[PDB]
Amino acid sequence: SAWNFQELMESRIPDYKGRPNRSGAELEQVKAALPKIEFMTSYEFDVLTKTRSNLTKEYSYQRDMRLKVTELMLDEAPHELEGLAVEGDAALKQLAELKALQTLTEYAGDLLEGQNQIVQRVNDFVDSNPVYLLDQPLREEARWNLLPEMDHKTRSLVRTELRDWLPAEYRQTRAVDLQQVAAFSPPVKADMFRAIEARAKDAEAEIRSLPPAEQAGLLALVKDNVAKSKAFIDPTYDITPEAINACNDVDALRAMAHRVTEYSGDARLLAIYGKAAQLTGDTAAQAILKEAKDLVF
Amino acid sequence: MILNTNINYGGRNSRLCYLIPLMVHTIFLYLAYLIYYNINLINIYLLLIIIIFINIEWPLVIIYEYIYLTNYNIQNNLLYNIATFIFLEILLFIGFYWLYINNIIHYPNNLPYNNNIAVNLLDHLNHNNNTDICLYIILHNLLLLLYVTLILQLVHRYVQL
Amino acid sequence: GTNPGDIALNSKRFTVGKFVAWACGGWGLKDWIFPSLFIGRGDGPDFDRIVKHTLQSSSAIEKVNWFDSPFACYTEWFVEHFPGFFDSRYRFEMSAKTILANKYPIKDFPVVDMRSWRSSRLFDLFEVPHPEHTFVFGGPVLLNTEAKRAERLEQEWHGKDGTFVDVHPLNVATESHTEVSVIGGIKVYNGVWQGGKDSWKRDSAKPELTAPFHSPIWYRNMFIVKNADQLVEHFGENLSDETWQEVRKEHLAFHERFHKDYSFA
Amino acid sequence: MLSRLLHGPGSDKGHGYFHPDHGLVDSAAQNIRGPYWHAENMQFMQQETAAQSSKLPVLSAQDGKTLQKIQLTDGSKVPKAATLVKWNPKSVHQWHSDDILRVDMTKHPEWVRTMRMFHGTVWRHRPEFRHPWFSRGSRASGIIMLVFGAVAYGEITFGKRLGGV
Amino acid sequence: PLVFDPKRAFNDEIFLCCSLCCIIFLIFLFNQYEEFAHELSFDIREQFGLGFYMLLGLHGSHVIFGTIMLALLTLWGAQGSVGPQSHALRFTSLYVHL
Amino acid sequence: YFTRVHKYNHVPVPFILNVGMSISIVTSFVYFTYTSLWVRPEYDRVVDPSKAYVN
Amino acid sequence: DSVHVFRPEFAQGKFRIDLDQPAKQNKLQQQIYTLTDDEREMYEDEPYIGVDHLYEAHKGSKENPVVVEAIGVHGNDVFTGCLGGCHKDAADAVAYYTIVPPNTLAVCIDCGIHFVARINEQLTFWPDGTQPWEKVDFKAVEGFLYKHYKYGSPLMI
Amino acid sequence: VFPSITKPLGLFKNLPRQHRAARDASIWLAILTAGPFGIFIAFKYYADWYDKKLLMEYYKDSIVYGETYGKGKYV
Amino acid sequence: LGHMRVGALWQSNANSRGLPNLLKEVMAAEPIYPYTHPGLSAKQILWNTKFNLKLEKDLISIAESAVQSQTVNKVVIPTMLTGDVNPKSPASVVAKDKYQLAKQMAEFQYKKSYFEKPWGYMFAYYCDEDRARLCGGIGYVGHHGGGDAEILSYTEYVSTVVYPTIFYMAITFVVSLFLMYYYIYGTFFSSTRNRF
Ligand SMILES: CCCCCCCCCCCCCCCCCC(=O)OC[C@H](COP(=O)(O)OCCN)OC(=O)CCCCCCCCCCCCCCCCC
Ligand SMILES: CCCCCCCCCCCC(=O)OC[C@H](COP(=O)([O-])O)OC(=O)CCCCCCCCCCC
Ligand SMILES: [Zn+2]
Repeated sequence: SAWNFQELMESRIPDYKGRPNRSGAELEQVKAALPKIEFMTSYEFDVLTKTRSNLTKEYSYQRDMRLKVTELMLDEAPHELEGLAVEGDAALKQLAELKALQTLTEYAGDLLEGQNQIVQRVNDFVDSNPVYLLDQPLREEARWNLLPEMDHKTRSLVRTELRDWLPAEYRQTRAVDLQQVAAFSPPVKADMFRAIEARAKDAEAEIRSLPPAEQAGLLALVKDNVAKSKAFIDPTYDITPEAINACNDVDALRAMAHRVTEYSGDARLLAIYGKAAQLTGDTAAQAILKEAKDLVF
Repeated sequence: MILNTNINYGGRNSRLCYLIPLMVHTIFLYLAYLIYYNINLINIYLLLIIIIFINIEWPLVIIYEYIYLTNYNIQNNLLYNIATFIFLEILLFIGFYWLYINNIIHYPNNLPYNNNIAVNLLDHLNHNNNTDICLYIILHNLLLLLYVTLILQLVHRYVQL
Repeated sequence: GTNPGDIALNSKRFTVGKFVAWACGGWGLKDWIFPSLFIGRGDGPDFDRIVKHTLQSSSAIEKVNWFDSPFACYTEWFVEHFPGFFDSRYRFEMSAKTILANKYPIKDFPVVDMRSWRSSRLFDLFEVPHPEHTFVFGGPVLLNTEAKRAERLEQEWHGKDGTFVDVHPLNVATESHTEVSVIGGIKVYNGVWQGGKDSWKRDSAKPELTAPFHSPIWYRNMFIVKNADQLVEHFGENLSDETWQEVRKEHLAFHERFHKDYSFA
Repeated sequence: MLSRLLHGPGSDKGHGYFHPDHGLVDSAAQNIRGPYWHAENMQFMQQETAAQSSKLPVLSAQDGKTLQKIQLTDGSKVPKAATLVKWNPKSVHQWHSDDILRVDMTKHPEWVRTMRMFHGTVWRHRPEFRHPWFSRGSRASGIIMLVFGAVAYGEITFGKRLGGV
Repeated sequence: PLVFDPKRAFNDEIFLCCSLCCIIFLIFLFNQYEEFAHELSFDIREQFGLGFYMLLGLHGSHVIFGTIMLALLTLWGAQGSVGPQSHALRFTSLYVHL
Repeated sequence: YFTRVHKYNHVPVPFILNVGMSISIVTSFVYFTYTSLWVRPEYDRVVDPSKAYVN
Repeated sequence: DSVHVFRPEFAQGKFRIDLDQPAKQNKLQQQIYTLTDDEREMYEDEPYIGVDHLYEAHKGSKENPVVVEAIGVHGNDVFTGCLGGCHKDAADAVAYYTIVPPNTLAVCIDCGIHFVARINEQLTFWPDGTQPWEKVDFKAVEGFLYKHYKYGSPLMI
Repeated sequence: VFPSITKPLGLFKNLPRQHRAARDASIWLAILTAGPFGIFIAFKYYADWYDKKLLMEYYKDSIVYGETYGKGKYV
Repeated sequence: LGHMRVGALWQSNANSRGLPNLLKEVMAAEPIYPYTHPGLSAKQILWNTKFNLKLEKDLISIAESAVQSQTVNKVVIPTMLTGDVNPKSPASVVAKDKYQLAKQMAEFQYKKSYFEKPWGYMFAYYCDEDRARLCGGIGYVGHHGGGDAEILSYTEYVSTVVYPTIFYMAITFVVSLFLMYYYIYGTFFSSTRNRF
């Protein structure tokens, strides 16, 4: 009592208890209070939440910064590529221009990295001083507890408030996945394909307003860009019901089923598997498919 | 805004790194001079004034570091050092008691006087009695120090509560 | 190594430096009278060895971008002291180029330098001479602080029950998620924004601004840390053990003509 | 108990460290969430705001609303018109409420001394330098001790004590 | 402004206790000095006398240092700078008890 | 992974080496203890009351 | 009936930083303990919980790395380490330390683990009693952060 | 090695395993200490017994120590 | 005051040396676009970049409009244990059927040809380069190790090196005891010779 070797805060040892002990009456009260629940396979959740397009899981503002920096860099490319002189033939001049372009892009990549680092530093500051950015009652619950040690409701409220304290261009929210939204909404994929075709036609016109050799090179580039953009939005866009009906190979149908299962696992699986069952006489599979189209899809 | 470093007390440069050693050197040379010439090179009061003035730096730095640089890690370090210092003092007292009791526990002793019985009425309590040691006043001082200990413990606990 | 500085003023037979060294240490009459024994070959570049190592090389010496790199100022040191330097460097650069020409969106490049060596003693990780102030902002952080603690033993030490350590109530609530999405008419709740540890993926790579959106290219420099006292490497997903053993055998077989004519005495 | 003597858990190794019954209390909890071990026999009082001190050098860094929300009291006699609010343990938020009466501890000498150390003096990285003349005296004392030591060494060795010359 | 307040100083428990302890320590020192000069017959140049006097002199030196500590703590308590959890208070208490 | 727990890296001692080491150590201890505590003959006493001499 | 006011703790600076956010500072200065010999024996024979470890990606994969956070100055290399024996072939006698650039994917090729040591700077309000008692907005903080990024700020030593 | 003596004797069965192992370690420390003390005490008491025997067999017929050393009364 | 630095931008000092750019170290004074964009000149690369940038803008706008103006028909809330920050990942990295095995085998073959052997050769070069850096009298290269070192496992070492050594030590112990006792005293069990 004459000494005191305390610390700032004693360590916390969890109390485990266990799953709740709900009696029959409580069980019935709970079950009568639940909504119409559909239990989902882990595969369904996986395909819903898989990483498809946002490979690096970059937030919105990071993608916006990258696109803005690309615009600014392109607006400055002709000035940097203008007037270059070097002793050599055409190929040597081309390599010199390529090196100049590379230097330009490496210059612009550093400014983008600096800005990403600055915004990350702002957000690091937000975390480092949470009690100074919160109101009651969440302030004390952020003061006494770490993120893993908070209640789920208080944890969510604290994190949302801390995120919303920032300006709109610093809030760290994941960017939309184009492939994901296209895969789970048939109209969105149609709109994206229409946009791709419109841009292709406009670019073809612009090219046709240019001298000959550039026309051929740029038209090849446009074809490649359209093909790869379509394969990016929906790799399985060629598995149409017409193609399924036209396919009479078991191995080919299995490949189609695998490709669809990787992508979205939609009713095209019903079509492919029905056509596979008919070609092989799988009555059990046909019954399961009936059940699936009744319930799964 | 400031950048926060580790909890550890980084430390400051100070003049106490050489002032205290110079103070010890001064005291020991003062003793040597007093031994040699039997006189004081510098007045004892002036020497004690210098010694006191040198050591006023501790409370000032203590105040200004508690106001600014203190946390539980630093406090624990300081309290453990205090404990070790108390231990050293206890050992010093043990050594001096060893010095005192070395010739007293060893009962046999060659004495200038007689301590056998049946020769005089008082000889048989010559060796086992130093009857001038001011026992009554020693007990009074004991009472004073018990007062101090109990009062200080009471007040310490009272404020701590 | 050593930088001789001004060769001119140290070649003179009688010098203030030589006399001071004689008086205090480093020189003596044994060097003035018998230089062939106490100076001998001396320490310096070996022109003959550089020529031999240059002429033993294959056409890789022509196809390497070494002479334009920032380390081109060390050409003689590495040609002399690293037999087969140019062929190994050419393999290194072609490995980098083939990683660059991959079909993967993220190109990982291994980086190894003086910091790539672990140690059990902290003073071995600093540059010499050591900085005046070290560990100002706290000491190391152990990766093991991110592993699940020994819950059973922890409960047992305290005399707690710990029977149901592996039985936890299920949690299905909207209040427990901050990351909400709408995916084809489905509102998916999944995950909580944690902070700096959720943005490790983007902060580690740098984009190629000219690469289109449908064929991204990202550059990532993967650091490598090793103990150097282990004798066995485990790269994980980056390199399988069988491939590594194959590479070891091939490397030791090719880089043998550069090593067979020398003895280690 | 050796463990309890050396400030440990004691017989039960899952036990805590603080025993506020005999003066071993938690300073951190007291400073942050008030002395919740006096919670059963003490009660907050609920109903002169702090806005009167909005113009002072150190309290001007706060907003007007923040000081308006704070209600003060003389701190000596119970306001007979003030109700009593029960002090709830396990509640970390009641010590920070703005509805409870408080006392202006800004004229306390320790408060003034601290803020002067921060707002009333030029910041010196060395507390000894915070006092200019004392540092002068201390360095003078160091030089004096050096001279005294040199003179004593000179006198003792040569056998002449410098007083006759 | 920072102005010394005798009313608050005298209405503070730490100031009273430390001053009382310093006074009692001074009384003890004076009493012990009064028995070293005009009470005893043996000096520090004897067998038992030397050991006894070395012991009591060391104790008296420690008492002087403790008196200085109590005076310093009285000065700090008058100014109101000593709190309940003060390591200065802990050190003085432990030293006096020792 | 704790690689130094009792379940890992147990090397049985070959029988010949075990026998040799056991015999060697037993013989060493027996011989040393014998010659140190049982073969001490300089502690010799001669009981003879007829070798005394008184004037 | 009487009114009591407990004497507050007036100390500022490091102490007030500790008492403003006790969770973070305790995390920084809280000692954790490793297993003794008997505890290692008792842990090595505990069972896995479920068959997930046979399917999932372990903690320390190229896609699920071990992310750790230190405090310091931006760009300063981070000191991190193992306690040894993350692999059967890796040493376990003593802790093994590492110096790594911040915010980069590193791989330990002793154990095979990918980690993301990274730095968060402990920028905090000048603790002199002028700290804010109510929610603060992004303007004043914006100015202070801009100055720190452009020029730097003193250290609390 | 040092097997836990308390397990085959059923002592400290109400304690967690760590603290039971601590008690086992304490018991083993107690055992290891008592060995050398036992050896040396046995040797000392054997030496005293042998001295008594010698004084009995040498001063049996003596007239000066025939009743003290001879009988062993104050060996 | 000398040359005071202006600003506080990153400088390579003892505490920080930065993250090396291996691509620039290797591809020094050589273009990268002949590998990343084979067959295209600078103007074609810029035109392609502009076209793709506009297309990406359009697609992003479409996707955001879609996600922000769709009616919710279902709500998906994953199951997690209490106190757990995030749900366990439902994706497994182990092939389950034979078709997945063939797919992963093809991927492994490609990765081996195009991503693993490059890593192996880069690491071998790094090890040799570290040797060269420490060679020449600067460090202790060649003082031990090499390719001729005999590395033994714990079991092999203890069984074939440790136990025989202790066996020889024990035999030496007994033989030396007997020989030394004979040498000093001149007998084996009788202490000094010609004395007792
Ligand atoms: C905290 C500290 C407290 C203070 C310390 C207190 C003492 C510490 C420990 C004391 C014990 C030490 C060892 C005691 C054993 C030796 C004494 C003994 O046993 O003596 C018996 C024997 C006497 O016989 P002796 O008189 O020589 O012959 C008469 C007719 N033959 O003796 C002899 O023969 C003496 C000649 C040999 C001397 C060398 C060593 C002999 C030791 C063992 C002798 C007995 C053998 C038994 C063991 C078997 C060995 C194989
Ligand atoms: C550099 C070290 C010098 C110090 C000497 C230490 C020697 C230690 C050798 C111990 C060998 C050993 O592992 O003992 C275990 C075996 C029992 O075999 P198992 O139960 O392990 O299968 O038990 C046995 O095999 C019985 C033999 C034990 C006799 C003791 C060793 C004799 C050598 C003395 C050398 C001075
Ligand atoms: Zn590891």
